[PDB]
Order: sequence, then C-alpha cells, then structure tokens
Amino acid sequence: MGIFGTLYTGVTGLKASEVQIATTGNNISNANATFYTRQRVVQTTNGYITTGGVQVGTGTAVESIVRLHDEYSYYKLKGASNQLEYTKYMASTLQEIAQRFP
Amino acid sequence: LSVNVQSIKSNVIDVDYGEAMMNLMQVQLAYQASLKASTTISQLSLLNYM
Amino acid sequence: MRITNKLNFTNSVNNSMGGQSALYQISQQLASGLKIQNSYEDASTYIDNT
Amino acid sequence: MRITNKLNFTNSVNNSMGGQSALYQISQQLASGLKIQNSYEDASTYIDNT
Amino acid sequence: MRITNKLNFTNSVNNSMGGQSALYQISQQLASGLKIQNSYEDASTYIDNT
Amino acid sequence: MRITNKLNFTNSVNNSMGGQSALYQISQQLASGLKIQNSYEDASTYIDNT
Amino acid sequence: SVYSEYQSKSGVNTNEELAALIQYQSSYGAAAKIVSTVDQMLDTLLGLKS
Amino acid sequence: SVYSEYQSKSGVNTNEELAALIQYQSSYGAAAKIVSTVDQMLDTLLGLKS
Amino acid sequence: DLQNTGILQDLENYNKAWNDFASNPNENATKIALVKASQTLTESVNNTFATLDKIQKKVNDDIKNTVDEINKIGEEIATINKQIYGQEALPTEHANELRDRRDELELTLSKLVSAVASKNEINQDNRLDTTITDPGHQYNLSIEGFSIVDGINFHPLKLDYDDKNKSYSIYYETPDEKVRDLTAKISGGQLGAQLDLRGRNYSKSEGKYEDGIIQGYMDSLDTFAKTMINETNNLYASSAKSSVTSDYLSGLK
Repeated sequence: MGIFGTLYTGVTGLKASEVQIATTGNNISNANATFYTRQRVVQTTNGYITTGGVQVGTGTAVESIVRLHDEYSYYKLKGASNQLEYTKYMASTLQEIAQRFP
Repeated sequence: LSVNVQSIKSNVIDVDYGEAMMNLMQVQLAYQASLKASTTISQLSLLNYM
Repeated sequence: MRITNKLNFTNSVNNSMGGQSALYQISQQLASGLKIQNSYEDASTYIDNT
Repeated sequence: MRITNKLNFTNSVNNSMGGQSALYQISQQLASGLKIQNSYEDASTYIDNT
Repeated sequence: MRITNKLNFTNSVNNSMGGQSALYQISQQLASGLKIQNSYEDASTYIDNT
Repeated sequence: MRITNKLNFTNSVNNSMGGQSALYQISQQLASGLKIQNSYEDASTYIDNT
Repeated sequence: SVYSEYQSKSGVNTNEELAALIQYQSSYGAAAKIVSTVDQMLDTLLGLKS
Repeated sequence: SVYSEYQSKSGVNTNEELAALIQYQSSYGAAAKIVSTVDQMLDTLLGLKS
Repeated sequence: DLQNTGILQDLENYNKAWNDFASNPNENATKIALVKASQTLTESVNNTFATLDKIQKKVNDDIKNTVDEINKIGEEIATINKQIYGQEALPTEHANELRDRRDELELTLSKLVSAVASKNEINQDNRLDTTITDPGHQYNLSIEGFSIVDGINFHPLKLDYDDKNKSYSIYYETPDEKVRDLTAKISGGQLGAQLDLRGRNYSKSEGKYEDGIIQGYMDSLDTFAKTMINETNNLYASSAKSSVTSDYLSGLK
C-alpha cells in the first residue's frame, strides 16, 4: 500500500476492530437473546509488490459474517421437546383425574 | 376438594421467589456487564480522537 | 458502521432499555408474587386462571 | 459456551426446587406417618389396602 | 422508562405502604383475634353478630 | 513470544474456560453429593454398586 | 440433556464474549497509536517537500 | 395505568441523558479538531501567495 | 444410569407384583398393572433400540453428510491452487498467505484423516516471459493408499444408495486402461471414526455393513433381547393351556 495507502489500511484495521467490537457488543446484548446463534466476521487484504516466486497482495479489508453448527442437533433436541409435551400434559392430566375421587 | 383446587389454582400462578430472584440476578448481573461494556465502547469511541 | 455509530450510541441505551424493562417487569412479578399479571403474558394460563 | 452448559446451573435452582417440594411430600409422609397419599403412588399398597 | 424513573421508586414505596399497612392490619386482626374489627370491613358480620 | 501474543490472550480465555468448566464440574458433586454422577467418569464404581 | 443443549456450544453465553472484546480493545488501541504515528510521517514528507 | 403509559416515555432517563451528553461532547470535539484543521489551511492558503 | 432408571426397577416392579400375585393368585388387578408395567418395560426396550438405532442411523448419515461437506472442500481446496497459477511466473509476497488458510484445509484432511503433497525446486523469474506458475512440483497429493490427486481439481468419487433395496454404495473410475472403485484402506480421525463405528464392509448377503462398533453393540443388544425372550418363553411355556400351536417357521419340513 502507498503512503495514503498505509494510512487507510491502519484505519481499516481500526475500523475492523470496531466491527469486531460491534459484533461482541451485540453478542453481549444477545446474552439473553434466548434464540440466538454465533455470527462472526472475517478479514482480507489488497495490494501488490514485486520480486519473483508467488502471487502478491497486501493491506487490510473486512470479510463477511457467518454462522454454522450441528443444525440437526437442534433437530435432535426438537424431537425430544415434542414428547416432553406429550408426557407432562398427560402427567398433569392424570393428577387431575386422581384428585377426582381421592 | 376445595383445598385441592385451591393449591392447584395457586400452583398454576405460583411464582418461586428464589428461582425468580436468581433469574433476576442472571439478567441483573448481565445487565450490569452490558452497561459497562457500553461504557467501555463509549470511552473507546472518545480516546482515539487524539 | 458509519452512521450506525450514531444509532449505536442509541443502541447502547436501546439494548439497556430492554434490561431496564425486564428488571422492573420482574419487580411487579415480585410485587405481585405471581407468575403473570397481564392477560398477554400467558393467555393459555390466563384463560385457565379465569 | 452457548449450547450445552450455562442453562443447567439455572436448572440446579429449579432442581433444588424439585427437591424442595419432594422433601415437603416426605415431610407430609412423616407428619402423616402413611406410606402414600394418592393413587399413583403404590398400586400394591392400594390393592393391599383396598 | 423516563419519568417511570421519577416515580417507579416512588411507586415501589407506594406499593410498600399498601402492603405494609395490610400486613400491619392483619397484625391488628391478630392482636384483636377477630376475622374483622370494624363495621366498614364486613358490615353483615359486624352488625348481625353484634 | 510474538504470534503467541494474539493467541496468548486466547489461552488466557482457554485458562478461564477451564475454571468455568472446572467449577461446574464440582457443581455435580454439589448438587449430587456423590463422588461422580455420570458413567464415563468411572464405569466400575457405578457397575459394582449396581 | 436437551435442556442443557442451549448454553455451551452455540446459543448465547457471557464468559466467552467478555474476554473476546478485550483483544479488540488492545488491537483497537494499537491501531489508534499506529495511525497517529503516520501523521508524523506525513509531516516529515511535507517538510522535505518544502 | 394511565400514569404508567406516560411514564413509558416522557421525562429523563440516566443512560439516555448520559449517552447524548457524551455524544455531543465528542461531536463538539470532532468539530474543534477539524476547524483547527481548517485554520491550518488558512496558513497554507496564505503561504501560497505570501 | 441410576437406581430406578426404569429397566432395573421395572424388573423389580415386574417381580414386586409376583410377590403380591403369589400372595394373592386371584387378584387380576396385579395382572392388569403388571401386564402394563412389563408392557412399558418392553416399550423401553423398543425405545432404547430406536434411540440407539436412530443414533447409528444419523452416524451412517454422517458419512453422506460428511462426504458431501468434504467433497466441496475437496474441490474448493484444489480450486484454490488454480488461483495461484498462470501461463507465466509471479511475485513472492502474498500467495505465501494464500497457502496457509488453504494449508489448514490440508490440516482439515489431517483432522479427518491425512494427505500429503510434494515440495521441491523450481524457478519463478522470466527474462523472456516464456514461463508458467505451477502446482505439481509443489502440490500433488496422495490419500489412504490411493495416490492420484489433482493439482487443481476434484475427481469423480461418489456414494449412492441403489434404487430398489435402496442402500448405500460407493464407486470410482479412471482412464489408464484401468477402471476400479473408490474404497481404499480409508481411515482417519473423523473419517476412520465414522467408518470404524458404523459398519465398514458390506455383506449385501447379510444386507449388513458387517462390523461396526456401534453395529456390533446393537448386535450385542439383540444378543440380550433374544436370550431372555426364550427364557420367559420357557417359563411362560411352563404355564398350562388347552392348546399349543406353533409359530410359523421357514423351511420347517
């Protein structure tokens, strides 16, 4: 990167910190978002320089935010949530019945 | 019979103060932290303007 | 984000106001000593209560 | 630290409440001095009694 | 939120007074040892039993 | 050392995470009062006691 | 088991987040000092130009 | 209730006042720096023809 | 596993009734509750199997899920190399970093299993522009006893579960006057884990992926079920009936 080139690059790194900070603060706010997942961000770089051997690229730049987990683990436990409803409602039901003629 | 429903009726609406009190702590402690976290960001916002 | 940083000084309070509501929202439940006090906190319970 | 854990210590107080009542029934059993007090508690004790 | 701040604590105190008096009252009904103590409380009980 | 520097902070978290889990792991005994509470902890003692 | 399954791998918890922010603070501050240093280079450049 | 709903949004709330208080102070500062930055050009401008 | 985790106490519940029913041989109420409790106990066996069976199923599914997740990773990694290259040579500064994240992907193969590629000597300076940027010398890869993996691309490996019986099956094909299948001596940290546990060979004759660590456990589970199936059959067979007429069994001349 150039002189101005280095100037924004360090700025962008600071801006990325802000973005990283922004995500974390939200997650801090999400601490009681009782239906929230992990969304996290990525980084990248820009500019060119030359002496043989490889490809070249330099600087700082931000890259998108993503989430992924064992999706079906949610499916796994969701199946359980089903039958807990099945039993708990029945259990309460029988206690009602039992109270009728104690 | 009335006693049965009396308790049952309560139980439907009954709140456990200790459980809720702890849940208050859960949010109450958390809310404190997020408050400072907000402060930290606010300071971070200002200081860099050197 | 650029203008969002303007919104964010609000969002700090906005997120805070959520906890602000919650702590008191608990408090009336503490004061009421009941699971719920509004019709729309849990109607199914509420209809059952009625 | 966001799928398995933080909830369970919220449970423990809930579970503590589960024991909290369970103890109370036991206290009722001792206060009454009777094995069981409702249908689903021991069929044999019921069949034997009845 | 906002003038809620100004009175919510006041309201809590207002809430406390009612509960304090009510408990302080039942203390009186206990001190007297009667389900009621005055005409304006359950007149039929008060007048008829008088 | 150098690129440890940014990961070093993470180890401090990793160290912090261990204590978080560690204290929780103690909680199993605190709730249970037992040497262990799940099979993988020691198969034999469960096995034999069965 | 499923009850557990919302607070150790993926759905919201504190200690993970509170630590993570600290690195950004350090990285943020490091970047802040860095750019202010560049101003000095701009100055040197202008001076040589003169 | 009609109290509560004016209270819901009407007058003063710490974090609201605090947040804007900081923000304008920062705003007052950002302007001061740049305006002085404008001042430095007056010098450059004058120098152009001086 | 704890005292009263159903099955343990259920047998006692089963026998608690026999104490009373032995005490009162005419109390149908014991039979009624006992029959249900035992029936619930049978359900638990039905449930426990379905629990484990279903776990083994998803485990089996994980191969397809896994296979899918990594094949794209397979082509994605090989695709990354393409970008490194060109009809001419290039400058040293950044693909250095390009590799590394692509390198931890090779570590992901370690994670899964492992794979390796060659690194050796080349030049990357022109003076006449008659040049290239190239993978092979620095990347050509081997896996699990097979060794042909492309510098730049994924290659025709597949899994599909028939159409009639509709169960899994895996294949490969090749050009060099030779055409054989995918299944190498495959293993790995995850890749071996899935293969090792589920059932690894396939006896179409058995309709069974024969071995399995989980699969063997289910076989042992059934080894329990059938044995006790016979014994209470033996003991209930000891009971007296006015007729006996057999189950309907194959080949039974």
